[PDB]
Amino acid sequence: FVEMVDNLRGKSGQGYYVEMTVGSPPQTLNILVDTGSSNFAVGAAPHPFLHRYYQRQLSSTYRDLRKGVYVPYTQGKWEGELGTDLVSIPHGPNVTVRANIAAITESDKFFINGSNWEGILGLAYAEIARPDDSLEPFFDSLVKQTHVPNLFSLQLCGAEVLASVGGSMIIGGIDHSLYTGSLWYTPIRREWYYEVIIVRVEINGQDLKMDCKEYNYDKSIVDSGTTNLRLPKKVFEAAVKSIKAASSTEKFPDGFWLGEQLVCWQAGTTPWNIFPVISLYLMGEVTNQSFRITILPQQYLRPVESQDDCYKFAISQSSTGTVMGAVIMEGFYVVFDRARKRIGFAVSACHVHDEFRTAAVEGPFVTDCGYNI
Ligand SMILES: NC1=N[C@@]2(c3cccc(-c4cncnc4)c3)CCOC[C@H]2O1
Repeated sequence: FVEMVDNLRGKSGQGYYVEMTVGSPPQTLNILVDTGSSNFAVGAAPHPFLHRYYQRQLSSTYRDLRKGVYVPYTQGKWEGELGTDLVSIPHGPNVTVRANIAAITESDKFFINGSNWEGILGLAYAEIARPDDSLEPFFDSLVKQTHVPNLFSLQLCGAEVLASVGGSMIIGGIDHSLYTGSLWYTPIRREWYYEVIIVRVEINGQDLKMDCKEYNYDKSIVDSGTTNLRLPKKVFEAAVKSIKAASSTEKFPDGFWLGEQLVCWQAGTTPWNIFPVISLYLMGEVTNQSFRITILPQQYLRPVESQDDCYKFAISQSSTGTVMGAVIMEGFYVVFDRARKRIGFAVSACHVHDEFRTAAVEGPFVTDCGYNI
């Protein structure tokens, strides 16, 4: 898997992208790696924030599906025209796929200024594809058309201009050089999003003591296309209360806790130790078991932007369930084992750790929590 190592790049807070080619001759595009959606969609017309876009008429292998697609999100939306074309990942498997492509012709608040990506690779399941589940997602096509095993893994690494980030998307396998210690698996509850179950949450060793249905109200997902850890209202408020208490030695503005305002310290003086660790316990493959992933402030305080180190609080409130976003995934090696309907976590080769604490994956812990039906 050596050629796939460090095949991801991005700007802090703006997603991780992989280089892809579309069409014949190949058109090079940077594509957001998104485990939270299921469409492959690319800019296909000029936009103020696009360096370049997919030009269908320049591809000898383009086929029009003669069907429109409209995709609204909570914030932002796009519309496009469906077709198929040949797609490759130059620093991926040595294969070429005929994939569905939504050619984006109009959009609002979708593309991001400076993100350096021109489209989105939805790696989740057909159930949440638009216009409906008959539009085969990219990974499904990849597996069907080639002999690539039905599994991929993500090693997202943490970090004027926004800090550059890097990582690896290993398609078709597990690269043992990218993690240390044991890989722990949590079941994929249903194949739509990458839905999982959280059974317990601790802040600095202290149980939040909530009925575990609260942690998965109305779902919990693993989402590389969301920056933050997003928590349901009740869980969010309890989490913030606890983090405040642990770091009470210092006082921060309200807008900070709201994930809006920055907090800055003299370069290199960031008081990491006043911020507590967060442990999320994920359901194990065995019914009464769980394992925990422990995240550090170095993950949930996200760097932004001279001689000041500034951060945003990368935990925020959700009304659509828990989202384990990029700041959670960072420093873990995360295996999306579609074949065995499970997601693996291990401590990443690029995990964060200071003198006293480290990101960890530990189990088992032994003791219903699923919410949506
Ligand atoms: N997962 C996900 N993908 C979505 C999305 C769309 C556009 C940009 C980004 C993004 C921005 N900034 C950092 N990362 C990603 C994420 C679309 C599907 O659901 C809503 C969003 O959440």
